[PDB]
Formats: sequence, C-alpha cells, structure tokens
Amino acid sequence: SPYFLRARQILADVYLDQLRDRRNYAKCYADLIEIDPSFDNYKMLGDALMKIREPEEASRAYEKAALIKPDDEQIIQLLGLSLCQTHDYNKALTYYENALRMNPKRLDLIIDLGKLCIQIKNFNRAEEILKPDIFSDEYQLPTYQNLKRNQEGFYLIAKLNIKRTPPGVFTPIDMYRKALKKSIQIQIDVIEKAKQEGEDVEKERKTLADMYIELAKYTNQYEKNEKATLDILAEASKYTNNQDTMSKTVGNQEKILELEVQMYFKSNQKLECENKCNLLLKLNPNNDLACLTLAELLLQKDEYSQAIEQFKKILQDRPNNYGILAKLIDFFRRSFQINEAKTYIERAEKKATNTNDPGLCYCRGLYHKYNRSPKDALNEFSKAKKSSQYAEESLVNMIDIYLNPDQDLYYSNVEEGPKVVDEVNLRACESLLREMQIRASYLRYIVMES
Amino acid sequence: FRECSRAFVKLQNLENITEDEKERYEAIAVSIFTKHPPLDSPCEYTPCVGKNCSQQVSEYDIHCRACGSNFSPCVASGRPIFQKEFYQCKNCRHKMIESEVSRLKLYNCALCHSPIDFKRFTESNNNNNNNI
Amino acid sequence: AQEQEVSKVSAPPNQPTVQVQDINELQKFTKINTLPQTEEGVDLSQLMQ
Ligand SMILES: [Zn+2]
Ligand SMILES: [Zn+2]
Repeated sequence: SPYFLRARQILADVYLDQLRDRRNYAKCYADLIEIDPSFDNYKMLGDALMKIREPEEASRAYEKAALIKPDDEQIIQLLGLSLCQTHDYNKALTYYENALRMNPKRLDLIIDLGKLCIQIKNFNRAEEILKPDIFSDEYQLPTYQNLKRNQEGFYLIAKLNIKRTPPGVFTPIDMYRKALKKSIQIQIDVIEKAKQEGEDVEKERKTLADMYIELAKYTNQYEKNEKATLDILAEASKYTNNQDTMSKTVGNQEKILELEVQMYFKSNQKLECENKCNLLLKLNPNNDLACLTLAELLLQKDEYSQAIEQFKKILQDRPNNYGILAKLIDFFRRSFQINEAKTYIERAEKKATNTNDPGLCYCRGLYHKYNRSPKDALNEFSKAKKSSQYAEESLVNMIDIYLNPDQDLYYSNVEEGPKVVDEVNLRACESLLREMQIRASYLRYIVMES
Repeated sequence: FRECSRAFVKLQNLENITEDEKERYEAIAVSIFTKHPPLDSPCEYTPCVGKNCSQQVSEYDIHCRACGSNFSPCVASGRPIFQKEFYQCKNCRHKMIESEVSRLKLYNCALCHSPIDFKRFTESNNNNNNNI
Repeated sequence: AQEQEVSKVSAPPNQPTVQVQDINELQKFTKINTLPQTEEGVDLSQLMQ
C-alpha cells in the first residue's frame, strides 16, 4: 500500500502521545530498519533519536549510514553534529581533523570545527583554523550559501576576538568592530538575495537586528559615543519593523527600548526617558527597569517635601508598583514604622496574581532583613535573584547577611574588629561572588571580593 | 558519567529556558566534561531474571532493552527485584526484598506504613507464589 | 498520675510537633560533601538549588 508509511507514522504518533512511551517511539523506526536496510533508514532513525535526544545511538546509526553511503556529505555533517552533541569532545575533534585532512573544501566542516574548538576553550587552534579558510573563500561571491558561510565565519571570528578579552580593559577593540561591520554588510547582502529568491527573510532580519543590538551594546560599553549609538539604534528599530514583525516579535523591540531608556537615563533627560518608559508600559506591563526609572525620576522631582504622600497615592492607584513599594519600605525602616509597612505589603500581595514575582519577593526579603530576621530574608532574596534585575542588590544583601548578621560596624576599635564564623559561610560568599562576576557589575564585584 | 551526560543533554532544553540559564548549564557541562572525559566505572553485570536471554543487564538499568521486561521497584531502598525474595502487602502491593528489611529493621511498609508483621507477610506471599 | 503516664506512653503528635526538627542545613550539609567541588573548578551550586 502506498499509504503504509503514513499509516505507520500515524500509528506511532498515537502510540507516544496517547500511551506516553518513548521506547515504543524508538521501536517504530527500529523495526523499519530491522525489516529491510536501505540508504535512508539509518538517517531517519538518527533523526528520530535526535528528536528524542539520544545522541549515542543516533551517532552509531549515522556511522552505519556512512558505512552504507560512501561520501554523503549530509551524513558527514550529521555525524559531526552528533559527535559534538554527545559531550565527548576528543573523538569529535579527531573526526573533524580527519575529515578536514580528507577534503579541505568543506566550509561547514570548518565552521563546526571552530565552534567545537571554541566550546572546548582552545582559542589558538580555533583561530588558526578559522582565519585561513575564511580569508580564502572569496571566489564564489555570487552564490548565496557561500555568502552565508562567510558571514557565519566572520561572526564567529568576532566572537573569538571578543572572548579573549581579560576583564577590566576599557579600550575599544577595532578589529571586532570591523568584523561586525563586515558581518552586517554581508547579512544585508544575503537578506537582499533571499528577497530576490522569494524565501522567508524575517529570520535573517531579526538575527541582523540582534547583531545590531550587540554592536550597540559593545560600543556603548567602552566609548560614550551617544550620537552614534542613537543613530544605530534608530536604524535597527527601522530595520526590525518590516512585514508582520510588529506583532509577532516583541522581545526585540523590548530590548531596543530598554537600551534607549538606559541611554536617556545616562543623558539625564527626565521627559524623554519618561516618554520611553510610557512606551514600555504600553508594551510590557511587567517591566522592572521602567518602574525603577520612574521611581528614580519621581525621587528627582520630589525627595522630602511631600514625596511620601504622592508615593502612597501611586501605590493606591496601581496594585503592584514594586519600585515605589521598595522605596516606601526603605522610608518606613528609616522612620521606625514597619507595621504599616507590613500592612502595605499584605495589601499589595493580596492582588499580586502570582506570589513569586521577583519584585514582590525582593521587597519581602528586604522587609524581613530590616525586621531583624536573617533566615526568611535570605530565603526570599535567594528566590528573588532569579531575574535580570534586582540580581546585584539581592546578591549584595545576601553577602552582607552572611558576613554581618547583626548589622554593626565592620571593624570595631574597642576589641578585635574582624568577625570570623566557621567555614561554610565563606564558601557560600565565594559562590555568590562567582554569580556576581557574571551577573553583577565589575566594581561592586571587586568591593565584595575585597 | 554516562547518566550525567544523558541528564545534561536532557537539561539543555526541556520546553523553554532563558538564554542566560542555558548558557550557564552549557558552561557547567563543558567544564565537567573537559576536566576529564566521561569514564564508565565498572560494576557487576548480574544475570538477567526477567527473561531467558543470556545477555546480562547492568545493575542500575531497569529498562531491559530488547526484551521489554521491566523490573518492579523495591520501596525499601530502590534496588530492582533481582531475586526470588519479593513480597507485598494488601494495601499498596509493592515488591519488597527481605534483605533490605532485615538490614533496615522496618516494622512497617515503606510507602503506605501498613502496620502488619513482615514475617507473616513474607510467609503469605510464599504461600501465594506456591499457589501460582 | 496515671493520666500523665498514659498520655506520655501514647502522645499522638497532633499539630504542634509533627516534624519540628528545624536546624540550619544550608550550612550543615555544605560542610558534608562540597569540599571537592570547591577544590576543583566546578560550580554545581545551581543544581543544588
Ligand atoms: Zn533480560
Ligand atoms: Zn504497602
């Protein structure tokens, strides 16, 4: 029957989703191979094993396929990917080197070998392999896929260059900028080529927008060239606003507008930053940076005359309003009025939808820390650390709790002055430092390790 | 390290994960597996009791590949039932090894806490097996 | 006299002392087996969460 294959596929599909057994899923294609070997059966069992994520059996099946099929470059790249994904880097590297020695005219093999070498943290060999092949494949420019491989090679070269940067250097690396500019030019060219061929191009558009975001962040990190970033970000926003990307993709515009909010905060313009924050609020109601910046701007407008009254009014108007809540908690700690603080946190939590929001958990941890209770405060700070924002503050508070439980002066001239408690606390502090060095800033990390 | 590698490739993408968490997991995996390659520790390949096949199965494995005869759990310590000594109660009917009870001195069923003597229950299960 | 003895003999823990055995283990266990994790360049603290 010509529909026998479809019937077996459907039978399989009702045998893993209705009965929920992975073994029978694998067996469905296992019987297909066992009954009669072919030139594609091993490939499809390998695909099924990848779909169930069983890399070793799929690698064995692809080895059998490569035994059946003499060259089959597709099986070569599939074997390379499978051996890279099996977390056995030695044999994968050996296979990559053997394949490169056999046929040095496989750009995909070079890219895979470079990615694997970057993964194993071997920068010298990775660069020595990337540079000649990428700098040599400049003869097939009219071809589209060759241009895509050249773009990928340039992007990975830029990634290698930016990886080998010791922390603390604030010199703008020009080679990375040039490589990224060449990458964006080639990406624009291949976007045009894909538009010419009538192929889906929005994925290339969004990945080029992400590369624009990375370039903008890199150039803002080191040299404060505000106008150039402003223009690049406007161009990126115009470049991600084609076809139906307005509604489908929203994280991209979110990151662009966060970046804009940070730049406007740096430029000290309350009105423009407030307009951008209103744009974020219209975009995402659960934005933390917008609330923090709005709280800071409100602090700038009013500090001590009637700031408490307007802050309470805003808390009454909006249910969660976490940043103003945290500021009010700080003020109530400053004024010994923690009981009405507790009432306010209960009122805000009653309509918080989800209890374990990062802002609410951070506020609860801060309130419990200010109420002479380290255990629950530490637990809430640990729970609230699971976010991009509030991470540095939560980690700093955890380190302070670990080192200074009673909230006294660090060095007492009356006697001794240092405080030493057991050994586990220091190792927990070291773990928090290892988290802060990748999440928090560099100067605060230096202060904490000191 | 084979089970560790399987768990790590499982963990890299369950259904959804933020980029930072996935990158941290990949960093942990690459550190662990580049300190030294995955080495399989030897163990005892006890003879299989599920079927007549002479192909021995690893002690930890319970899948019993190519045979399909999965092994019942032991709620005492988690070891699969690889011996004739197995009994169960009339409240949760879970297999249980005599040696584990003797070592742990369990007066009640580990799961349902059935307060009936284990020796008479072993005798009753032996009688039931003799009936079969 | 018999009431107290019988109650102590049975003493069904109802609510108050069902499982009250709370002692800091975030520090007790971290001293048990974390030493060769800190000794090597391994960060599995995320998994321990
Ligand atoms: Zn068997
Ligand atoms: Zn039972």
